[PDB]
Amino acid sequence: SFSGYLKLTDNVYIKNADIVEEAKKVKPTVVVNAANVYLKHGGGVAGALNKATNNAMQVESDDYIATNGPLKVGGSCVLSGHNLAKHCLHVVGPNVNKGEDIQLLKSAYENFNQHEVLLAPLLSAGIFGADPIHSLRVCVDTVRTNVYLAVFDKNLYDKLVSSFL
Ligand SMILES: CS(=O)(=O)NCC1CCNCC1
Repeated sequence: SFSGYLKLTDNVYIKNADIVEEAKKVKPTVVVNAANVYLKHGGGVAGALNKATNNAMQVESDDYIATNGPLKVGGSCVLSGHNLAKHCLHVVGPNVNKGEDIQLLKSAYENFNQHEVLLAPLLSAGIFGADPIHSLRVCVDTVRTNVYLAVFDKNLYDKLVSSFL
């Protein structure tokens, strides 16, 4: 199972790790992708997860969008986890760099509650532009299922742990 995580709460755990490497190692039931409404996995966590699938995630995602249309900001869909996990839960957190409402971050994290255990990044963090300290607080106050957070940046991981209330 998951190794080397620091326990933050009864159900939230955190580790300084590359989520692709973490997924390839653990092969969790669910890996969360920091998706956008179009499932265009260009950069950030989405670009990295997609590249690890040799673009199979993008091919599957384009078929999903052609059939269903775009996701809502705060919404999600379950697709294959390919070589990373049994499933990938593509969750759309608000992108404050595209002027999206930060209030949607709680709705985005609520998607995690449909899965008993997940390997995930901090939603809306990184290139999505939100404060990762705020994202972690919304995560621990919203998610009730077991979430293993992978934070790529060591300096950000240290800041998150040292400022965790
Ligand atoms: C760690 S998890 O609860 O996400 N998955 C359970 C098993 C162990 C890891 N490989 C898949 C089977």
